[PDB]
Amino acid sequence: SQSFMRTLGFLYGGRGMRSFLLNRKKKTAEGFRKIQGRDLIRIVFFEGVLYLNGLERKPKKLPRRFFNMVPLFSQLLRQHRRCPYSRLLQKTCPLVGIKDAGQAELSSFLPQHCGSHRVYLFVRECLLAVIPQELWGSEHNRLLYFARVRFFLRSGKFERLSVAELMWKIKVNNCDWLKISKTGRVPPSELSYRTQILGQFLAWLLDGFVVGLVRACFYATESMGQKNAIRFYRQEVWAKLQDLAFRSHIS
Repeated sequence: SQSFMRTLGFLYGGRGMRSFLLNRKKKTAEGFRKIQGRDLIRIVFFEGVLYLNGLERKPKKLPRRFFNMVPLFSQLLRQHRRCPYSRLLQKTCPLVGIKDAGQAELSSFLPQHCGSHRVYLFVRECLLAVIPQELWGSEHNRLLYFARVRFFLRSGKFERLSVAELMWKIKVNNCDWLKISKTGRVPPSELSYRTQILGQFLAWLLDGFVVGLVRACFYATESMGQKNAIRFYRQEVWAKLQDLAFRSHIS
């Protein structure tokens, strides 16, 4: 009965990496399969997340522009599967006696939450370990984006995301992976289309990737503990708090 954690994780989060987007399987006619670079391109640029559930749109074959991105996104998925998420959580906002709890009280774990700056460091290390450098386009573009994530996580307004703010001063043409040609002048419609694709990716990267990690690895609550402040608990510590709260009140 381990199917529950995936389902409840998908709906409500706070159950760890198992229900994280990149760990999900694509549904075939007879069952399920691991996702490949081509599948990810579909999720990011074409059908969206529902591609995993069978949603199809034309073109079926990837255009040449997006076909050339396959190796890079395959690389991304490979780096994701090799990423030591537990280690990175343990070296940014580690657990304090959760598996060794023994007989600790509820108040012992209440102070054990992660500040938004710590949640940034974890998410920052994840971006460095998973996202291939050539996808950033430049060192300038990676640093601007990292600053955008920092502000986003600090603000605590996860629904007030702005693409215009995310893309501001990003150098679109630094990203070779958007292009089908380096020869000749770049017309407005091509630049506009390059901006459109990069928008999708950068926006996915915040909403899908970054927020995905936050949703899976943490649980935020609006207590506890005074009004008003948002506290992020590692989902393991949150699972401990729920358990001890509902054991004393349930004989």
